[PDB]
Amino acid sequence: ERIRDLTSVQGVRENSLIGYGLVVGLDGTGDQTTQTPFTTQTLNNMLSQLGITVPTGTNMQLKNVAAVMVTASYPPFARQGQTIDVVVSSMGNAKSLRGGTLLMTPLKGVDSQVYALAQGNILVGGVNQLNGGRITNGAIIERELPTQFGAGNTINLQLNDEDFTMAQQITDAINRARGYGSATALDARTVQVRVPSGNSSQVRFLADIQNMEVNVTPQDAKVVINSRTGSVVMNREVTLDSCAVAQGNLSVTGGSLQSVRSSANLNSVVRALNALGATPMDLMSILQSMQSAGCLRAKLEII
Amino acid sequence: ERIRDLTSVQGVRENSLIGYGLVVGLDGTGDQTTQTPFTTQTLNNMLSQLGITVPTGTNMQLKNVAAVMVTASYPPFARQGQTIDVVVSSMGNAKSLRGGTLLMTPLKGVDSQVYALAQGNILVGGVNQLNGGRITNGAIIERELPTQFGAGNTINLQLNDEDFTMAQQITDAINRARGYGSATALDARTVQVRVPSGNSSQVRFLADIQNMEVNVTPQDAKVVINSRTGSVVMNREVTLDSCAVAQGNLSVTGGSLQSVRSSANLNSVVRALNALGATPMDLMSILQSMQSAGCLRAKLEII
Amino acid sequence: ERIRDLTSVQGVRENSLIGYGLVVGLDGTGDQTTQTPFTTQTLNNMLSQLGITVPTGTNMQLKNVAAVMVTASYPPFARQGQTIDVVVSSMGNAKSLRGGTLLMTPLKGVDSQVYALAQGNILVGGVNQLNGGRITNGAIIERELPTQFGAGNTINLQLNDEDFTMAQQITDAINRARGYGSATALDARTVQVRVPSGNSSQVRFLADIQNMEVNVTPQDAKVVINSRTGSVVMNREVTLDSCAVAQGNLSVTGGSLQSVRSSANLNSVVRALNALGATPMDLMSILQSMQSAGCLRAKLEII
Amino acid sequence: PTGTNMQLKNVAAVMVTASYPPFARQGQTIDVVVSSMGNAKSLRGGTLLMTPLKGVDSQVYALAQGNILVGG
Amino acid sequence: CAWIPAKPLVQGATTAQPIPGPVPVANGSIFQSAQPI
Amino acid sequence: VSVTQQGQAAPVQVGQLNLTTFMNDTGLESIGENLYIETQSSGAPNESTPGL
Repeated sequence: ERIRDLTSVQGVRENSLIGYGLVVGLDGTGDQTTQTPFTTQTLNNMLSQLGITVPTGTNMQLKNVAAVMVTASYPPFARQGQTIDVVVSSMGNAKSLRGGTLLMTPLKGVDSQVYALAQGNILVGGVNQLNGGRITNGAIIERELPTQFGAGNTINLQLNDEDFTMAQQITDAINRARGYGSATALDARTVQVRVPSGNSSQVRFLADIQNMEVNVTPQDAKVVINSRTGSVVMNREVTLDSCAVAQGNLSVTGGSLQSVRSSANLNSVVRALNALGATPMDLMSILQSMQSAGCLRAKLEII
Repeated sequence: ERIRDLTSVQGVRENSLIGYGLVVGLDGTGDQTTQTPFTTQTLNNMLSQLGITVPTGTNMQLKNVAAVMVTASYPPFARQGQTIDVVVSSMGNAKSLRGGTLLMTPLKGVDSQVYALAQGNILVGGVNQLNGGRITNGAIIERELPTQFGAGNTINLQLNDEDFTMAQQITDAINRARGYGSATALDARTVQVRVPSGNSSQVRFLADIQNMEVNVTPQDAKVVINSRTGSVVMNREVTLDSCAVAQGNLSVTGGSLQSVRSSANLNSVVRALNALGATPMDLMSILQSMQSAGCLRAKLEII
Repeated sequence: ERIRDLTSVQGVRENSLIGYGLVVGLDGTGDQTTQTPFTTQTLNNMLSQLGITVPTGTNMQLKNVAAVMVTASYPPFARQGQTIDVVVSSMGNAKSLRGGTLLMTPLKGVDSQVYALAQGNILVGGVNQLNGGRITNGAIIERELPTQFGAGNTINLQLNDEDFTMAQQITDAINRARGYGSATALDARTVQVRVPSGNSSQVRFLADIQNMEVNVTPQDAKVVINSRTGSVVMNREVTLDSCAVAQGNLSVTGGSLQSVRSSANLNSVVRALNALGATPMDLMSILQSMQSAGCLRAKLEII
Repeated sequence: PTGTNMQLKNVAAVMVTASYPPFARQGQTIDVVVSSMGNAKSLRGGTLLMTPLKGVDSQVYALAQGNILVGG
Repeated sequence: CAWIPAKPLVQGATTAQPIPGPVPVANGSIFQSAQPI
Repeated sequence: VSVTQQGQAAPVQVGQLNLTTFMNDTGLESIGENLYIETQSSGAPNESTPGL
């Protein structure tokens, strides 16, 4: 059950759907409608569609209606009649969408075609975000996408992370499990697999391939630094080289220059860095300086 | 597993993608839209695309919408349908993006072509940055880049750091592992490797090469000084020469002139510099003066 | 491993790259944009490139955008696809760049050609500088420089410090290690080395030469005085001549005239100068007066 | 545009001085001194942009760019 | 009178074409200087 | 708001000055310099064209 966790099947992908709607039933926490003319304009549009023509010159000050944007994911092999979850986000000067209801909303694709219709009740946590909510099974699929699955005798497994070693390992595992020339590698990210012609046979082949177990070879050493959240993460391949480190208000537990020993595994690296007595914000600067000097034998990525 | 940590494969590189978008669902912490006309202009553009035409003369004062810039990395051998992480950064006078949602955003390359589409929910730490966030698997790849991998019988390993000794060591290791004329050195940074013609064979060759172990020869002595963060880092090759040092409010633990002994290894250097009793900010000036005089037998780099 | 620390190889040099960019995602600590018109002008340029045309007459008051200058180093034998670190510095009236993101920035050379593209997240220490930051692997190399390495049978080792004795020592070491006429001296700074024609052979020759050990002969006596930082550094070759010294508020530990004995080594000099009981700021004037008189048998350099 | 008010706070105009060593060769690096020229308060964490270093004959002999170290 | 040929005050060509720059040297430096005067 | 331009024989419309009406006017909070902030006792500012 590792191949399904390391790769994705070519043609089996997700799309993004967007749409505009109105959320009603709020407890006076909707749009002001004086700074958001589109709310009243679209409410008048809906009323006109339903058979009510409000005169153009009239002041409408609503409190229970909010103009919202609805986002959804079009799943692979989606069929009409199926339901998907949607996210509803306020667009202007609304205060809360706690007990609102989303009216009929057409969800358009990139090609500006309706692929789903959204309508349901919003669930809002209520420190919690008030202007955003989620509706489970809130949209019904209305259009279906053609696909080439089942045509041809080749399917590509696309690795989540590029690696020649992992691509070769997956290819060798498939060849060890299902014949000599069952899988070949095209690059560091794509493995081409030969499958029998048809739909059911390819589904069977993919079902056998997906749950296969592949031992993950060691990746590249990498230290991920998030300055916006104040976090540091080091994987198991990080090593250290011996060198001296000095930083403000940090001293030997003594002098301001502290030795850092040569470290081979991650436990040694953690011990050496904890001997410094550094706050993670200080550890960020220490790690960047050590990468500049050359002690840190890892790829420092700031995210 | 050291060659993969010391070099990069020619043609296996990452690109940078940029785009503009709108983030909705904020709790009154969005753009003021009076000092940022582009937010309202692009919201009107989106509404017009969706079928709603707000009259040109109208005052729109939103609070839950922020105009943002989205940045992403195009991975090597990227295939359409694959997902990548994106970074979302506010552009003007917005207060927070804590619970926002990124709408459909096309990510352009340097050639101003769409290579990915971004849409998802932002994660913001919440001392923490409020105007910046990250969306994991927030963008789907839409375009693929042609490449020459698998063509020809030559591939170049490019060292992260230039070194004739390390280039020769990598060449000798490859020749010791995979035949006489398997690898040759072109300069201090590039090692040319002969591979069989084809795609699968080159993937196999790179998989064997990448995890090979190479003993790292000693680099150049280097002292990295970061005055903006107040840090000093010295690698294992730094030595010291005997000389006298004087600085304000520093004295023998006595006279203001303190002797610094000749030091061969890093432990001796650390001991000699800690005998001075110098704060790291004082140590920066001391090290610069010693480099000017000639005691410091290392390359002093200010970063 | 001393020749690599004493010399540099001809043609193996570093260049400097500069560029202009915008940093977004700040927490209200960006440019005021009223005193920095170029920030808004370049933001409008970027938006126009992305497809958004903000009308010329409009007031844009941003808070999360700062105009920055990006500096980088082009390494020797740089290849496209490789990543380098960049420094990001604010240009006008910005308050902080703590959690900012650098957008697509072309790094130009002296010839005003793009050699790299910079984009990433800034790391700022946070007494610490707030308007300056560093991005590790923040720029990808896009252009490559032609070079003459591997052509001809001559390569010049350039000493960091000019010295006839050190040049002769390096020449003699190379001749002792790799044949009779392998290296010759051209001046006090340059040593010419004969290498076989080709690329791999010269890399092998330089790999053998670089890690060679050379005993450093004694340099010129030198006393470095930094009045801006208040430091004095004396190397091991400094000697003293016997003479009397008088200075304000300094007396025999008695009379204001104190004898300074003739000193041969550095320990004797340090002892004689510490017997004076002089503050380093007083020691600066004392040393300058002694150099004028002739007691100080060293070169006094003010840095 | 020529008519515009620019009031900066993070930029200082500076003069850079350096020593050309004996037998200097292109590609070699030297130390430089950076000194403020008018009404600036500090250069503690500044960065020097691309600066051509001229000789007495008004010819470029070096290019200066780096991070300044100030005692403080 | 106005048809009599005359020599203008500013004789010769009134424009100059830029000369293409010298070929850069293969030394590993971006800075390339024209032949100094 | 209309502005006359030289040569042009017709005023050019620039913008509408809208007046804000409150349902409880006494409950506004006086900031000082001739300005009032909305208050929970004087909520819902209604922006309307003057005269209606």
